[PDB]
Amino acid sequence: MLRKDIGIDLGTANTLVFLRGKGIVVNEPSVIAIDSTTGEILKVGLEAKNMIGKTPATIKAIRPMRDGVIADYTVALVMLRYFINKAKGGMNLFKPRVVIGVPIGITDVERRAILDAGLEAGASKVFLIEEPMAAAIGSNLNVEEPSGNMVVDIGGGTTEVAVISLGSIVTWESIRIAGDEMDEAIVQYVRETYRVAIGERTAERVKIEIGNVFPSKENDELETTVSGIDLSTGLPRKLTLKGGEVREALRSVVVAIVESVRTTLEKTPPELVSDIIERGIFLTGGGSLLRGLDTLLQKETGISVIRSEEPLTAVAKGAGMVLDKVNILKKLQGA
Ligand SMILES: Nc1ncnc2c1ncn2[C@@H]1O[C@H](COP(=O)(O)OP(=O)(O)NP(=O)(O)O)[C@@H](O)[C@H]1O
Ligand SMILES: [Mg+2]
Repeated sequence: MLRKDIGIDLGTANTLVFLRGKGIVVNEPSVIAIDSTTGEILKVGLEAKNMIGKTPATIKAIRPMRDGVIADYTVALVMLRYFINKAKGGMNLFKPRVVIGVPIGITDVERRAILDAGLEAGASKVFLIEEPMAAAIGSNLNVEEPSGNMVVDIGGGTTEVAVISLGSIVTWESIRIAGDEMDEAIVQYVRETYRVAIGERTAERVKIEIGNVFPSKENDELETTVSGIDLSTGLPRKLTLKGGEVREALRSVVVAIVESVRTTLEKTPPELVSDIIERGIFLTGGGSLLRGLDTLLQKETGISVIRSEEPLTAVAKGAGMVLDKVNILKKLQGA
């Protein structure tokens, strides 16, 4: 169409862009690298992420999104626009309709922020959409139906657990503890235990290469190495971390995630629980990819837990699909 329909997943880690009629057309890190002095945009997306932690003092790589919402406005807006444009296929004649996914536990203020940043980013109409709602839609689960559907979305910034029914959220919990809060634990684990400082990115790699949360032979045998600075000798050092240590280091966070899942269920009308029980808890979100998280989750709850088919792209998909799911689009907040 002359007016492209965009579903935007503006996350703190990755920003996915869905385009009605063609699938996923933008899929890159929510990072912006500028010139620390002039204020010029150098690169955005993957090229800017690779910059993080390896930049001079004359460059500032910024993660404008923090904890699901806009941490640095004008920066977020500038990023939101690039990604939107890169998607639009190039300046169209008519401003697109945008559905940007947001976390459930967002204040009225953090809300208008994204609504205003969606308009300044060049959009005709902007709707907001709870992330786990889109996540569910973006997986073809019938959210319009009157039957419980529990979703556990663990992104880079926030962990949202939602119980969905009749096109809307019945109960939920949203902690600001997820993917990024995990990297740090790992980073701080190496610092505090091996007295060696590593980078936010080597940690992410560790989180991704051997991140697990359930004790098993396969897992315990896992190993990768980290190269940083030995804070005891100020000498570049390279040490080896085993899966058992990472699991243990991610514990504190893994527990918060689990606690909020428990809490949520505890306050869900029994009729839904009866459903969720036979149906299963849905696990999605980049940060939910930890090894054995479903097993662990399924254990603590006692309910089958099912990993999504495509977690990284489940919100972008939904946010865009909710456009042709008009019975649900009516209940969203717009601008
Ligand atoms: N294989 C993996 N194992 C564990 N964690 C991973 C893995 N792959 C990616 N991640 C992490 O997941 C986070 C991003 O998850 P993602 O679903 O893209 O969320 P987000 O949209 O960026 N943020 P949010 O606003 O919380 O939805 C980053 O912290 C990644 O390090
Ligand atoms: Mg997500």
